[PDB]
Amino acid sequence: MYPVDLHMHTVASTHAYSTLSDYIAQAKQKGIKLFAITDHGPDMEDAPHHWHFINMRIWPRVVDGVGILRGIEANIKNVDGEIDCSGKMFDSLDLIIAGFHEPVFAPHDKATNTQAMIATIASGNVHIISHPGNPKYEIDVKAVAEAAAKHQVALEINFLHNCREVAAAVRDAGGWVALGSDSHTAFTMGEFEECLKILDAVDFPPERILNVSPRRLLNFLESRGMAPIAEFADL
Amino acid sequence: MYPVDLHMHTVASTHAYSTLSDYIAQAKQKGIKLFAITDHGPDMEDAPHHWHFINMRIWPRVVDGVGILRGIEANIKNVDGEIDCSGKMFDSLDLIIAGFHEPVFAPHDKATNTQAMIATIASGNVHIISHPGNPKYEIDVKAVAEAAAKHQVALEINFLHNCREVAAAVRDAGGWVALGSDSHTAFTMGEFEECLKILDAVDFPPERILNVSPRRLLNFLESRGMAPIAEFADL
Amino acid sequence: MYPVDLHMHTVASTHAYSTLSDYIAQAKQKGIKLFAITDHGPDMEDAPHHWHFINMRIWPRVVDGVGILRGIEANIKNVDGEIDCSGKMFDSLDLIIAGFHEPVFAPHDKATNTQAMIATIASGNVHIISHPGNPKYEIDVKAVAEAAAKHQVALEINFLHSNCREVAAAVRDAGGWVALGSDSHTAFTMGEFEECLKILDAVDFPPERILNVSPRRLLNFLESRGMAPIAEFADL
Ligand SMILES: [Zn+2]
Ligand SMILES: [Zn+2]
Ligand SMILES: [Zn+2]
Ligand SMILES: [Zn+2]
Ligand SMILES: [Zn+2]
Ligand SMILES: [Zn+2]
Ligand SMILES: [Zn+2]
Ligand SMILES: [Zn+2]
Ligand SMILES: [Zn+2]
Repeated sequence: MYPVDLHMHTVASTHAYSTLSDYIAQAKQKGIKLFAITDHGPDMEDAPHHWHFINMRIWPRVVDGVGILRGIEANIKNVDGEIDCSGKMFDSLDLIIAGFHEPVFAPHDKATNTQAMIATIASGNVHIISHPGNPKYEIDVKAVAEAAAKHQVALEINFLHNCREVAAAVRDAGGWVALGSDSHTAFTMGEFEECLKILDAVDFPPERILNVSPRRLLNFLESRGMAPIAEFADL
Repeated sequence: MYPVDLHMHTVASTHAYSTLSDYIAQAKQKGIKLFAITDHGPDMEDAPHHWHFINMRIWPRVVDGVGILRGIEANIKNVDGEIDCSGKMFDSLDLIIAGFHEPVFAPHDKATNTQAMIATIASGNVHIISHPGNPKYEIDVKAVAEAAAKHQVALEINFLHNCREVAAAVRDAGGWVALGSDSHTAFTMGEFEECLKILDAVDFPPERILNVSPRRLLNFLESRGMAPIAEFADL
Repeated sequence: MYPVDLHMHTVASTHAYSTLSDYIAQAKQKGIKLFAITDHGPDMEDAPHHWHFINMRIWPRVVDGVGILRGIEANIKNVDGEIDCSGKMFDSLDLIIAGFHEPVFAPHDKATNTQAMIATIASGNVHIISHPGNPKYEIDVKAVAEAAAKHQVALEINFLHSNCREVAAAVRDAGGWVALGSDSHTAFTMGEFEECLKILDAVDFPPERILNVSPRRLLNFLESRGMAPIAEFADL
């Protein structure tokens, strides 16, 4: 179940401990068929240089049968919904996640957090919002889910950095959910058991979970304007 | 012999070249049953962010049968025996090694060094003093061995950064020795054949070498205040 | 063919993604018998600390039958041909590559770039000039190739960082060496020099002046430049 994991971090931050090759190896063993590396965007503390993201265009697409997406976990910078990902960085990347992390955007009033998150969602630049359920950052969950559904952004169901409320808001707003391990070692790759239970409780519809198959996720990215990746044709 | 290595460094410093996964693979190959990663403390040049240590809490305890300890090689900060390890770092770690490294504590007058080391030993915060037999830092030795025995701190017998003196001296003072490779690649993991023969030179008592077994070392840590690690119970 | 690759980068830069062990494993799989790690010199952005280079002296020489050279891709710093490699770094390293990279030396007038590159060559401190064919740094290719032959420096035949026929033909006539280098930033492209090869043959480049044909040829070149012989490689 869910042979896709979309959110993890490499030694590019010292607070992560696994490399691209560790992740490929763990994917192969666990039967994960498609994954994305999404290192923290460069404005954060302990994050890689922006070249880290631009040079991901060099990576192989398929290794040991495992498909590899080039991603970022960009940081929401302001209430205008700007993130620390440049045009050149976008050009090299397949997957844009964005979230709140305190060095870049300190938690503020509910209206502030909400406006920034919705402005990021409305920018058309991001595919997934990471850990929107984080109690550190209070938000209007319903207003966020409705914007995410309108602009076709997935909300993550997801340490160093509200399961039911988000899952139920997405359920009713009609949006996508993305499962992500936020792995900082390859050992938790693809492990998102903690929420699966809640999703079943709130009767979240299986059809709106991106992680169900490589093709469902790739189709979603293509619906968002991504050119088809020919190497993933047999996934 | 000595299936425990307690002092090694990962790519969290650019002057080291191996990852957690490299150390695991090597441990498996060399029959090492328990090991600790002890990356340089954050005040040192070319050392990781403090989050590198806090986030070690996420690591698996046992991989491929090998136990994994979360450590630091802290740098002695000042004559008050302070080290560059915060309380939040402590909370995340099992093993606290500390030692003199030039960028942080420029070697000074004997008395400065000693006030400093014997005071680190006396802080109760430290488990092992790394390469105390290093000529770049002169210290009252017989005396350091006597404080180490008094305070239950092991002295390492041990590039970029006297064996007999320490070995004979710890022998007579009644304290513990800890063997540590100070590996900066996984290739030298578990290799301390150099000082060892100087140990059989002073007829060092077999029962005061921590590395003889995982349980011996783990009981030592527990005696120093560490809660028992449930996953190592069968080690 | 070309069981030697001399130019590649590890996670010591975040714009690279592979470790020493990843390169070892790939060399074995690809039949590479000798390779060098040549991380970006410390003056560049996103480059390691200088200790990254000094401490390479601890590396094993041969792992699983593959020989490992300790290198640097140093940055040309100025028109005096200085590079960001210290005496203590030189003492730890086997192989010295140097090249232009934006943050350290900005592309300037053809004569500036030329003077800087030739002075580096003429320093005697360098074995190989990396991607001299880079269109971002206009040079007098003939004057460079002639300096390189005089001072026994190899020119590389060669995204982020990022004339191939013009370099090879200049080296051909000047009578110098060429070195092949993948400039890998993951181990997946290790030993991969397909692109320029057809053009080397197109210009009748003499194969006897390609360093990479065998480990011994490359090692003999380094010894010729003053490197004490590496005992552990005696059988390569
Ligand atoms: Zn993180
Ligand atoms: Zn995050
Ligand atoms: Zn994350
Ligand atoms: Zn070190
Ligand atoms: Zn040390
Ligand atoms: Zn150390
Ligand atoms: Zn590079
Ligand atoms: Zn270069
Ligand atoms: Zn390079």
